[PDB]
Amino acid sequence: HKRRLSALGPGGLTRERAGFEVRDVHPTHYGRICPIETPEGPNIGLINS
DNA sequence: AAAAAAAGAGTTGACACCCGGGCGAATCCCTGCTATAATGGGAGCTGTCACGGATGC
Repeated sequence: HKRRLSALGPGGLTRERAGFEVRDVHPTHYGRICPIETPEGPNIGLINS
């Protein structure tokens, strides 16, 4: 829970304003952001660690 | 074979009292008055579309 990287808050894209590109995984996350730990709820692809 | 009374009613004075209405007293709310010089304002998006409609020359 301490190694979490959220994308919301005061200055972040709202869940309704996320879209499809923000939730998608980018090929630069190799070794910097694990694309396997993410909540399977509505805010998918925004709480990656 | 007869014939009157503890209850059952019915009151009659005799307190005990319990909020109500005043008499106070103690204390709240309003309103105005202060005299050196005061002179234009701080967030907020901005990382969804798409449609469906309202103004303009």
